Order: sequence, then C-alpha cells, then structure tokens
Amino acid sequence: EPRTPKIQVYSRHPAENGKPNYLNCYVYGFHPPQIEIDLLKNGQKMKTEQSDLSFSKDWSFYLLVHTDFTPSTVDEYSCRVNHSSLAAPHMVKWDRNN
Amino acid sequence: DYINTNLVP
Amino acid sequence: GFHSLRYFYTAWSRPGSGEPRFVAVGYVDDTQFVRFDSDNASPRAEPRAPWMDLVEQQDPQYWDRNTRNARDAAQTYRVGLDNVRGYYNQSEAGSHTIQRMYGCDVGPHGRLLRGYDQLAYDGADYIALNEDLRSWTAADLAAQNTRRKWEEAGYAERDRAYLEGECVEWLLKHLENGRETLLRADPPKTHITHHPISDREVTLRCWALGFYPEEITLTWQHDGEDQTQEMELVETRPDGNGAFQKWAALVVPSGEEQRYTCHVQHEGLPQPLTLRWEP
Repeated sequence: EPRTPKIQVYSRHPAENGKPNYLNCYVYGFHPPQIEIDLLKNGQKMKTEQSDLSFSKDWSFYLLVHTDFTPSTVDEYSCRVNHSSLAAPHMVKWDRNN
Repeated sequence: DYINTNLVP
Repeated sequence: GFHSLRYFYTAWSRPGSGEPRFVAVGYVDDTQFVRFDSDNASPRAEPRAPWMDLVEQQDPQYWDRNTRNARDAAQTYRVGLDNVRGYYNQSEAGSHTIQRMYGCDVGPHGRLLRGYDQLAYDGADYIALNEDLRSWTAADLAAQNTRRKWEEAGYAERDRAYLEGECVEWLLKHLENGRETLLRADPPKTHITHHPISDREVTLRCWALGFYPEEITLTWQHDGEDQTQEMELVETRPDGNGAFQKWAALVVPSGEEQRYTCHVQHEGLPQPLTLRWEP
C-alpha cells in the first residue's frame, strides 16, 4: 500500500572541480509523508536545508534537500533516504551524470 | 490568504 | 494560458510521536510563496518568496491573519484524522494522512476557469468539490458520512465564496506584486551528451536546464519517426533557484547518431527546437 520514494542526486550547474556549486537530492512519489533524508560527504552527514512538504496530483509527496558544496576528485557524495516503505535506508551516490 | 473556513470531515 | 493559486495541506500522525503534524504551503504556478508547520515554538505563517517580504507594507495583518487561519486549520484536521480513522474503525496504533488541495485557475483578465477543493485519506481520494461548486462527490461509504455532514452545514456556499472571490483576487495580487518571478518564461539551456555503452550501442541524452514553468516536452525522433515509447524520460526536478531540469535519453546504433533528433517544447521558447549531436 505504501509507495516507495524515487531519488535523484545531482548538481544545479555542470560540475567542474573547484568552481563551487549546489548539491541536490530530490525525493518524490512516496507515501506516507514521514521520511529522513540526508546528504553525505564521504559518509559523514552535512548541514543541509529541507524544503517544505508538498504533494503531486496523485497525492504522493516530494521534497528537496540541498546545500552548497565544492566538488573535488577525492570527495564522494551520496543521499541517504529512509521511508516506511523501505526495509532499510537507501544510499544513492552522486555521479556527475544523473 | 489561506481559506478562513475549514469544516472537519 | 491560465494561472493558478493552489494550497496544499498535509496532516499526518506518525508512529513514534503523539500529536499529528500539520504542513500548509501555497503555490502560484510552480512557485511556493508561503508555508506553515505546527512543529515550531509559536508556529507562524512565514514568507517563502521574495515579493512576500514586502507584503506587510500593503497588508500589515497578512501574517497575523494567515497564522490564525492555518493554526485553526491545523486543529480541525487533527480532529479529522480521528473522525475518519473511526469511520474506518482503524486503531490508534497506525499512522494516517489527510491531505487537502484547494485553489483556482484564472484566465487572462481575472476570469475564473475552474475552482476545486479535494481531500485524500492515506493517499486515496476521499471527497471533492464538484466543478459546479455546489455539490460533492464522495469516494466510499465513510466519505458519505462527510458529504451528508457538509450538505447539512452548507459548506459548499462558504467554499465557493472564497474560491470565486478571495482566491481570484489574491492570485491577481500575487501576479502583480511578484511580476518579476511569476509572469516569467525562462527557456531552457539545451544540449546533448554522448555516452557509449559498447562497440555497437550508444546513449544520447538531451538535457534541459533552468526553465520555468515546469511544463516541458522532450522528444527523440528517428528520421522524423516518434520514439517516445523507446525513450528513458527522467521526472522533472527543481534546481534550487526556482527553476527546473529534465533530460531524455535514448539508445542508438553507434556511427548513426545523426539520424536522431531531439525536440524541445517550452512556453518560454519562440518556437519548438529540433536538436542534433555534433563532434
């Protein structure tokens, strides 16, 4: 009966190392509306901003969790989502090609 | 404005 | 070419926390401008768009009046959780959700196209205001309880009053005061990427970045033949600065990239574009 969230991990602008940008993790299509979403830098949590809860025509919810960041060739970024429709937390690493 | 009248279902 | 003022309510009880939460946000088109969430100290309606930083000038009580309306709304729909939960003889243990969506579609010069007020319980349609705005349709038996209650209380007359007057007038207010943001058509920056899979296969991806509003149509064609069903279409996403991104990909025999063309439709473009990949 629950619906599982779809996840997209991406940057606002095309990424070049050094030149700063914003990291996004868009979580949508899920139900019921309680979740935890996190952006992770090499597994460590980041201080982040979460959008306000809204929903689509099919009533499923969407949220955006975002933060400034600076890409390197040595750092790794992922988004950790947990929902009641998931048996356990899911991580989606950030590949600069989503 | 948010609507000023909500009726409980 | 209409515009919309839409309000999205969410009330939900969750397993590990007594007392349900209430979220109330409002949109003009694809632009959020206000929020309310009861998980705060003294929960207040707050601005979420630049032009609403100015709204206290022309309406000093806007924040107080809208904080009043949302805090009352939070209360009635926390009781509504209990009511509907009882209609379905569900237990206090579970976690349930009531959602509300109401607003109006206005035509070119203050012309109400449609008004609506819809309610879902645990993500399924429960009750909705008919297009005539003088009647409801109920989903199941438990919703008939509500419709009979609301018919008695004549709540459609109060609903149509807001939707016909107040909704329209506030959309026009917001469109004029938020002109720089709301009456804007940002065409996308489009470009195609090339990612090979093997010796014989290739993935061609058609990007579209920084466009507003959200509505867009990406389309891959092969010698003019439509290839939507063989397409991999990402769901459109926000970028964080108030715009949206989207791409469509399709797999093609290598060395034949140039027989395929991407087709972009957006309100902000003078006329649709047909794209092609070039070394």
